[PDB]
Amino acid sequence: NSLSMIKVRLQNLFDNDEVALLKITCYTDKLIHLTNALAKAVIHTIKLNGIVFVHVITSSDICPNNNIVVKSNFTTMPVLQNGGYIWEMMELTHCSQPNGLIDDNCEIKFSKKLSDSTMTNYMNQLSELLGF
Amino acid sequence: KLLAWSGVLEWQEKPLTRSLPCQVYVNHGENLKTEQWPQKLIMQLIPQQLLTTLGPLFRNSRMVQFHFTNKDLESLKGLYRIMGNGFAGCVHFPHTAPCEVRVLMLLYSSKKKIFMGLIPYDQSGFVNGIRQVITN
Repeated sequence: NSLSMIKVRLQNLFDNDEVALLKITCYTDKLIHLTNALAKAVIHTIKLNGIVFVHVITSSDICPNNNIVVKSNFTTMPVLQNGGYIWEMMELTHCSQPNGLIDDNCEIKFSKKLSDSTMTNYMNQLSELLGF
Repeated sequence: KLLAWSGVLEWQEKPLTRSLPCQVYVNHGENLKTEQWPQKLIMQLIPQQLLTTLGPLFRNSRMVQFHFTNKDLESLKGLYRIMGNGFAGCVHFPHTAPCEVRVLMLLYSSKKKIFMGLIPYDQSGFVNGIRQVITN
């Protein structure tokens, strides 16, 4: 029943002036599993107007379920164009106290890095479909 | 919103082939020409993590909305789930002759519960983009 909140401070890999903060709340149950995932991960995002997908790519053994996130807030400075962004994790911070009202303004998707075989499968399959 | 097209979206799971009827809407103001489109579109789900570095090309896109006619909710709940886990739909337009629109990408927001279609203005650029991400 107890809620935690993690702050991930991010900077754009191609422009360190462009910065973001990701606030994630979870049940303290999984707080440790979550931090481990993030510790061993890259963060990418796709902005489509008011829709913000946050891709947490993990090397960690266990890849969390998306539902372990209760709320998630993504804020950037400045505002960014629609598109894709590769972020660097600058700082992780636990401030479990989730007293602050949180806008659920993004949706996090956890995943693993893709093997060369799976990647080859897609190459084969997309070549067939799109005809390249 | 304004209905622009209706037809079928053939989802090939490549684990077989689920076929789901759907409509494409554009905004009140918008105008799109769908008469040359086929009645059936073919889609394969890919991890949308792969789309990140196609960001600039995607941004130069027409955005449309897909609405599923819920004929088989069973099929749709599979789509909601996989796409919700972080899979986007690569949607091929079957043509034996050259037309304008050949591909769009379908993204699903679990929060907002909407399917967005992105139609690249640069169709050739995009397909070549896809290739260059997946090729090695």
